[PDB]
Amino acid sequence: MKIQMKTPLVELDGDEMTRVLWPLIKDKLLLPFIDLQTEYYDLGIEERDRTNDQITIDAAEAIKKYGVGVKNATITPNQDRVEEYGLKEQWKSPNATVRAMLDGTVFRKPIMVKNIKPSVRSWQKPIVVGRHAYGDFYKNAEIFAEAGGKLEIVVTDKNGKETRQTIMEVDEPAIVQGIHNTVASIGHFARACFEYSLDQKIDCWFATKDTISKQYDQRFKIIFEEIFAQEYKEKFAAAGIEYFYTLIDDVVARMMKTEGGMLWACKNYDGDVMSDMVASAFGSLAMMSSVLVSPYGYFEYEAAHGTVQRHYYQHLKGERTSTNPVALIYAWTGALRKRGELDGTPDLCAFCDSLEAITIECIESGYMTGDLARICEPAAIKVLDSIEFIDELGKRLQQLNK
Amino acid sequence: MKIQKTPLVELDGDEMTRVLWPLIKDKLLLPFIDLQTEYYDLGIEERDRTNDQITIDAAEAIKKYGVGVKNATITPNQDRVEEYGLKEQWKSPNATVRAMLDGTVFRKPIMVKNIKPSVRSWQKPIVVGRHAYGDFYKNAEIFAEAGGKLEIVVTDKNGKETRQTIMEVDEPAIVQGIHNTVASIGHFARACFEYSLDQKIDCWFATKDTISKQYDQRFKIIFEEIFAQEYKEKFAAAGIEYFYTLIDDVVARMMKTEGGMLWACKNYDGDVMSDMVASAFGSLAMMSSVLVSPYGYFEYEAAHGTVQRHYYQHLKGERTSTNPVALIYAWTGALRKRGELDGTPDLCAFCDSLEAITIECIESGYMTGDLARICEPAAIKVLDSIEFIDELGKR
Ligand SMILES: [Mg+2]
Ligand SMILES: [Mg+2]
Ligand SMILES: [Mg+2]
Repeated sequence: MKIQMKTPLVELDGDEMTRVLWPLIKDKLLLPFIDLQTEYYDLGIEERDRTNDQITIDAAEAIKKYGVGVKNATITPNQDRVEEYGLKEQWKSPNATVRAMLDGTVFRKPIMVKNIKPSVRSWQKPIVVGRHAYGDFYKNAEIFAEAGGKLEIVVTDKNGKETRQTIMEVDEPAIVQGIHNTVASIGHFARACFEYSLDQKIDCWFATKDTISKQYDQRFKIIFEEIFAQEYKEKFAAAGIEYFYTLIDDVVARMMKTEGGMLWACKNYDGDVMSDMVASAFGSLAMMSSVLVSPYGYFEYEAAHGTVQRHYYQHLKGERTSTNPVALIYAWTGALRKRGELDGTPDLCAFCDSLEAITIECIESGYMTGDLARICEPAAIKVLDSIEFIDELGKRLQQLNK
Repeated sequence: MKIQKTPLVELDGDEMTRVLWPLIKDKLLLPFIDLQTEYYDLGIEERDRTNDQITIDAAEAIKKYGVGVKNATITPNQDRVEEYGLKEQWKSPNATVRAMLDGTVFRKPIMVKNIKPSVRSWQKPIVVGRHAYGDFYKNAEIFAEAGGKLEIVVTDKNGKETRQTIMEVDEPAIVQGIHNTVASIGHFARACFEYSLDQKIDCWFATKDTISKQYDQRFKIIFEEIFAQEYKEKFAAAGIEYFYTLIDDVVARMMKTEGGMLWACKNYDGDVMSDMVASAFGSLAMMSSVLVSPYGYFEYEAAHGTVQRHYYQHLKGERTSTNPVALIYAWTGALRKRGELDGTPDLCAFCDSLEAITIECIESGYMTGDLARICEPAAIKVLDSIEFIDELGKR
């Protein structure tokens, strides 16, 4: 028209190859069609270093203010990255920071095409990973205890009452880690999962190791059971779907023999691992949608994958790459859809439906980046480099006048 | 006559796997060997009598004699304490034993020519090299019902206290602390780099060192140091690589790989990933599992669970198609070593057999339900466990 927006999208930029691709998507796919309103936050590793990570806090506060963010893939610096970039320090994960500030559950679902069959034989139906976005080792405290010692966790409440437990007592160099979660957050996580399963009419599976983690993981098991029995058991029976709880090593065994079609609830760490397992097995890592659904009414759409470092070095050498931009696209269309829905601007939502359908129909016709070409049946017609792929969807958008 | 020095140590299970220990003893080893066993009933009812002492006694016996054999046990949750006659939710006997010995648990699929793996690209076996020590298997935990300041605290022998804050919260919270030692991580690294030269397989290792900058990153640092300084050149010379990446990345790669590497694993990942690997290759029962201590003791075990759900179902009319192949290969691995150290080559050449026969059997189309569901061409007969052992005797 161009399509009009009422509220800005909060836009969080990122690193490496996905940072290169981000402007191509906007320039070729969105800006010809939508008069795009965003509040831009650069969460590139250099901007985070330049502002001592403050820009991450700003972006998260902007998501809370406007309601919906879209996030590009970022580097979390370790010792290698600090060296590579000249960093002041090993900054904390911007994802960990944003998710802590929002709370919620990250729903991760493969983006399926008809010409790619899953790596796992039995899998017919999509598997959705519902990842708790809050706590555990994404807000860790750690110590390199270079002389060993008595290793403990200590809680001191607001009246000054302390409780202490000994992890171990050793007399040699050791490492110590502590994590937390909250009762309230685990509750929001169970509810978000139970709500998602009902809405989508799929079973819900959850698993921890509550036989080893007798108070921590067992707390998650307890809360899911009580919330389920007190609030969802009957809606579940009415909708004809089931909650299934088991141990985590066991759930992954069953997952290898399952036909899929369930919501796999996961603790924060497990959901990181298993969401990559699931994306990879269904297709490739780029073929996955990811949305953080917060209990406070915010949404953050993101890619689940990383910044494709190896393709980036190729790009810096002046090479074209066939980097799959699909998860970045779905982040944009996932965010713009939610924005238009919140705003009562359904032509924005309509555009999003189209750009998603065009992406799928392009790949299914045999026009695709190299990750998908390696695995499609029948063989691709054309193995497009990133820019060509994005131009091809651009062309299809135009051939509707959109 | 029957074959014959030192008692291989013996720990015994719970539920359905206990029920199948006699049958392997009686039918597959007793008629053909002098069976010296130091018996420790690690059943849930026994540990709840002896206050779990039987587990410690039991693990000292393995320290004392040298080589153990363990049946799948149960580890108790509040559910198991409502269920059984139980004083406490006792700690995992596996955790207990593996704390006391240390090591790396190597876990490999028991492969068989008529089962296609679940993962289409897997053409070679994948070994899991699971660190047996520390992390959350030796945890401290508090339910902070009034919230507060949540911390880890280290006091060294000279009274130096170091504190780090996990979070301060104004609401109920759960709190967990865990540890490892630099020494045990070093041993685990070396254990894995050796397995890889001694099997001439590549080594893959993975943690989340970008999130856990002092804990996981220490593992990462220790692997790359020990490999730069002790194995870089032994690896180029053997034609093999050490590969390090992020845990989420490695598992993404595992689904597109052809297999045939050593997957080095932290303690918790090794637990999850060996079940994934076992199950994708065939079934959970189709897996070997040996604790190799750096001290160095051995513990040859199941890996899978006591088969609850299958136990009741035996508590009526004996519907038993349970796959014993893993209980069996714990013995054939354990004697293959109990007699490898007892000098006698008259036990390596027998063991080489009790297993090779188990295979030939399955490969010829006589096998348990789990296997019959997934083999091709279709199974000739679906034998039940009781009748599966029989077939493996007796010349
Ligand atoms: Mg991830
Ligand atoms: Mg990457
Ligand atoms: Mg396990």
